[PDB]
Amino acid sequence: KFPRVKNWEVGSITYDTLSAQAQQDGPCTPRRCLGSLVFPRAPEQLLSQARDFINQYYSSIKRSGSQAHEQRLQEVEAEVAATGTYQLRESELVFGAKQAWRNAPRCVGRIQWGKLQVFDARDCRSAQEMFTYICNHIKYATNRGNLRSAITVFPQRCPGRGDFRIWNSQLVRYAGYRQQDGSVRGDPANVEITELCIQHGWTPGNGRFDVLPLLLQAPDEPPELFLLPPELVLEVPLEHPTLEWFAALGLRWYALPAVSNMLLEIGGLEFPAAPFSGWYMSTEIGTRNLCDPHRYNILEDVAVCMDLDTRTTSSLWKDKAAVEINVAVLHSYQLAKVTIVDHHAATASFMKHLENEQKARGGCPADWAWIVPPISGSLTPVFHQEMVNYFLSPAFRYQPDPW
Amino acid sequence: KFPRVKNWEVGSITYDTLSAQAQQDGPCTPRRCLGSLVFPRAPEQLLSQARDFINQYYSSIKRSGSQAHEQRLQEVEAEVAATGTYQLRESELVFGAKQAWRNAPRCVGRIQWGKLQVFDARDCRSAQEMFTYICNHIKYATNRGNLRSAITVFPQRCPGRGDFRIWNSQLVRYAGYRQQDGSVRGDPANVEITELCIQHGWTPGNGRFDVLPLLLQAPDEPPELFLLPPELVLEVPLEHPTLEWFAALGLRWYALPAVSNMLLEIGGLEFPAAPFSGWYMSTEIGTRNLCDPHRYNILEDVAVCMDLDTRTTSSLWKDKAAVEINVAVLHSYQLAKVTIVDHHAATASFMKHLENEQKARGGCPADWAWIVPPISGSLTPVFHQEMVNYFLSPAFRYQPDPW
Ligand code: HEM
Ligand code: HEM
Ligand SMILES: Cc1cc(N)nc2cc(-c3ccc(OCC4CC4)c(CN)c3)c(F)cc12
Ligand SMILES: Cc1cc(N)nc2cc(-c3ccc(OCC4CC4)c(CN)c3)c(F)cc12
Ligand SMILES: C[C@H](O)[C@H](O)[C@H]1CNc2nc(N)[nH]c(=O)c2N1
Ligand SMILES: C[C@H](O)[C@H](O)[C@H]1CNc2nc(N)[nH]c(=O)c2N1
Ligand SMILES: [Ca+2]
Ligand SMILES: [Ca+2]
Ligand SMILES: [Cl-]
Ligand SMILES: [Cl-]
Ligand SMILES: [Gd]
Ligand SMILES: [Gd]
Ligand SMILES: [Zn+2]
Repeated sequence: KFPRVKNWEVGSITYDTLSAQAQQDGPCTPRRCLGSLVFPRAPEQLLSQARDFINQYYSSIKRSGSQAHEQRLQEVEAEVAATGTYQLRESELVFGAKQAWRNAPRCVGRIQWGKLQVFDARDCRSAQEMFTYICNHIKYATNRGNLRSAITVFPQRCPGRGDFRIWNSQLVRYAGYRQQDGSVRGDPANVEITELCIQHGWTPGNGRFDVLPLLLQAPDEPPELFLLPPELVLEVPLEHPTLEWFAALGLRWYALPAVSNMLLEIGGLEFPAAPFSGWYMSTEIGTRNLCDPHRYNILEDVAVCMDLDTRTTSSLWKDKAAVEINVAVLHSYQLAKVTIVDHHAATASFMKHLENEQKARGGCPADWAWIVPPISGSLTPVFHQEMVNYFLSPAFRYQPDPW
Repeated sequence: KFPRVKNWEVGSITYDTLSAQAQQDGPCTPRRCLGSLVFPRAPEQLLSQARDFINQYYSSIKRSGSQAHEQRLQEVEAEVAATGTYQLRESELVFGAKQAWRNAPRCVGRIQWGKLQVFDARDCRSAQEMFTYICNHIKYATNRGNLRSAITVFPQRCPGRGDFRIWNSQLVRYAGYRQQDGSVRGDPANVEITELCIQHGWTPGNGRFDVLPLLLQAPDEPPELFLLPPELVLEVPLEHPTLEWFAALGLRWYALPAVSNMLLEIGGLEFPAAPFSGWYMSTEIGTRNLCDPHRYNILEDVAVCMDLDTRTTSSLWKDKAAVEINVAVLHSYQLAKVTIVDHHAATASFMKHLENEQKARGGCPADWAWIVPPISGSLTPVFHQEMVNYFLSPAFRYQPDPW
């Protein structure tokens, strides 16, 4: 029996048959669930992964068992036998990157998974060429505020050559300066890469919203520093529709969420550098980035300014300030004409995705704790949706920092 | 072997050594995590559970391997040889009820686990004595609004004999009625028990907050309809400290969360009727019971009265209206001098509970999805706390309905 999956809002019941195809194992056992953990830490093995991926490709174009399907499998087997590896066709790379997104359990934005611009950077040969690829990516995906999902796939990992790596966790990140108190000026999430940027010659600023340079690693080559063209880096000043003092906080966020530090794995091949981007869900900026105590931690300042009773928890000042901070983010992005999605629309679109995927594949790997927004969780429909978390391939994977 | 567990706000690491003692098996496997699922899924068997609970108990009182330890062991052995079951000492029962609460992974109020009033009703027979026990419980636990945690333990299941069952999921429940447009007046959660109360004699009200009668069932006998004395059921009319129209909405809730459909398991013994009660966390009332789409679903009503823009999700009218409902709840319980805890205080206390349990016994089973509040998740410290979920015994367990 496949796991019975219930929606408690409607009473509806599904069975996730797709989970039975999970390959790489997760961290849970019958003895103890570790779903809440942030991190769950060669010829023939490659071949079965490659074979399965090719089968996935030929299923997607409704040509399984075709002459071309058989021939591509034989073709991959021949290349793996001669070289120990193989090369994706362009069409398989596009398909692979979209499947990797489709398969990402913590992604609430996967309604969009079939609308992904795949930039093939596989013949990239230096950190300078990398930077040019990344600028094109940023330019295409920003699209002057009309954001478009993109992924740029740099060359796959191969024996006898180091990896392309982007040291930054996102293409656009604000600096975080370890101030000499032990405190931090800027984004505390980014003190480490801030430290490494300076160490590599970057003259640091002193604001709370200093865009970091990129540290780009070509294979067998220490990382190289590149400054983004400031006009490629679209940013949103934060104002509140009704709280006019909010603008005086001087809050900014950037338009493009572009994760650059995960590994893309497709049919056994690994792409350590394959930055990908979409558009923000506003709770990422409003609640996590600006209200996490270990981030910009502005919750109390806004609340004091709102004249809330911060002396007692029971006034719900924290919830009140946080809601208004999320309102400001959405208002400010809509005002700047920068794509943004609120957690209500995002989670409703995800409910549509689950329904599509149940039809399409008989299931959908989903990490409930990450799909539920960080505010107002049970006000969104995904709260009441039981979800099955499992690992499919192609996949985006966390990988160690390259230092 | 021992899961590493990290707090991401603080950066503190602990290891959960207690999860190694996981008596039973949960639903997760290496292939797939089912953490988000609400329902995961004699004679010598009795002995080994009974033996190990006795061992537990005598370990906890620092009388390990001692004199009364051996005597107790041979007592249960002989008891089960004689009868097929055995009897708990009244202190073992108290210890087993407290441990079962302490072990309940989804309970955020466990900082209180050592302060529980245990009412031994193991000498009960007929539903009329059940009703008196229950009413004493309600009366003792309400305590005119200064709520005190308590459990009443009715006779254990035994071979040959039926069971004591409280058909109601809770001692205090508002009716739910259907009409010729399919909707529900009152609490949609209780449409089933409302039909049963109606069928088994109860003449129904027609209000949104009609307190249901108690369907109490004696062994083998049908269940008898009992009405709770109105003066026993302390209710809180809901009003808002600054929104004067909120009171006119007619919202109310009851003081005593008293769950009456779970099965208490102690040392191989099973108590299919053992109602327990604490006090409410305000989000259980304001967010889940009043705002769930399948409960009272009042969010849009409140938002309309707050003159919010309800035709776009991005104004966050759901979030603003949810918070004010929770404020109303907190204000109304405080003003009425009824024990209530807000999700900030409650989650701050569970953090303390995690820290005490780390030192008391190596860990603490916790179900992140249920510990994290349904509003303002990441504003609470439990959000950033990794957790391990496993089943210890003694335990509270769900059980099939008596029908
Ligand atoms: C199009 C708009 C998108 C939205 C609104 C969105 C939203 C999100 C959110 C809210 C998270 C959780 C992050 C956190 O809470 O810190 C996430 C995770 C993630 N997203 Fe998306 N995303 C989008 C596009 C994409 C794209 C284009 C890709 C890749 C092609 C992607 C892949 C991922 C991955 C790999 C993760 C985390 C790892 C995992 O899923 O287990 N997302 N996304
Ligand atoms: C004293 C104040 C208490 C508070 C504030 C509290 C809070 C909560 C909350 C918020 C839940 C989650 C249920 C939901 O949100 O739907 C829960 C579940 C639960 N509570 Fe507590 N509770 C308290 C007392 C108690 C007591 C006295 C007992 C038993 C002696 C208990 C045992 C349980 C159990 C068994 C569950 C379900 C856990 C599971 O299914 O694994 N709690 N509690
Ligand atoms: C394309 C995209 C769009 C968006 N709107 N959002 C996104 C968020 C993440 C993301 C994934 C994991 C994360 O956390 C890493 C945990 C430590 C392992 C975070 C930061 N919380 C963000 C991501 F990859 C991609 C995103
Ligand atoms: C003593 C106590 C206090 C409190 N303050 N709260 C409590 C909540 C529950 C509880 C357990 C499981 C639940 O789940 C029901 C599944 C659908 C059948 C729910 C409702 N969500 C509540 C409970 F037992 C006891 C509680
Ligand atoms: C400890 C906990 O797992 C951790 O803070 C997670 C929980 N759920 C999350 N969910 C999302 N979407 N994003 C996050 O960063 C987190 N953080
Ligand atoms: C699907 C999911 O498991 C379900 O909605 C859970 C999630 N977390 C919860 N958390 C609490 N405290 N109470 C609940 O009823 C639930 N419901
Ligand atoms: Ca070739
Ligand atoms: Ca009709
Ligand atoms: Cl971000
Ligand atoms: Cl309740
Ligand atoms: Gd104003
Ligand atoms: Gd009005
Ligand atoms: Zn799990």
